[PDB]
Amino acid sequence: SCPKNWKSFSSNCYFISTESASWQDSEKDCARMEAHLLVINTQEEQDFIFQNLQEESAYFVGLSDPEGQRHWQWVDQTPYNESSTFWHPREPSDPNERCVVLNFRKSPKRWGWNDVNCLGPQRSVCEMMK
Ligand SMILES: CC(=O)N[C@H]1[C@H](O[C@H]2[C@@H](O)[C@H](O)[C@@H](CO)O[C@@H]2O)O[C@H](CO)[C@@H](O)[C@@H]1O
Ligand SMILES: [Ca+2]
Ligand SMILES: [Ca+2]
Repeated sequence: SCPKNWKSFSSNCYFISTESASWQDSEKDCARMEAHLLVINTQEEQDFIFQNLQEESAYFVGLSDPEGQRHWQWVDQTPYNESSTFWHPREPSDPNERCVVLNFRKSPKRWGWNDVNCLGPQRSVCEMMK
């Protein structure tokens, strides 16, 4: 049973942020609640998260590229398989955008990933293992 104000899925719990913070301060805050930033593992997990996000907002996810070499890593250290990614067309787009967000686009309407800046505050998704 997930806590108050935490969406439930499979055997895990998810918190969709309303406040904004940098990628590191987002992972810092997920850790304070004994969780990590979201780590998309299956197609079903991703679609469940999209159903609870605001199309007008971007959401930080535990996927980053620290050195800027497009070496993507998950916070929970699990392997990255590009074929199971939800990158928008044109994305990733810039070596200096080192952190992945879930964002919605209007033409055409599509949920997907986008590498954006890490310091610029955004919303985030914490994933807690129950
Ligand atoms: C349209 C879009 O995704 N805007 C987001 C914006 O994006 C940058 C850049 O990261 C994208 O690769 C390109 C794609 O055209 O658009 C912009 O130049 O980043 C913002 C945060 O940095 C998001 O809030 C916007 O949603
Ligand atoms: Ca997960
Ligand atoms: Ca981008």
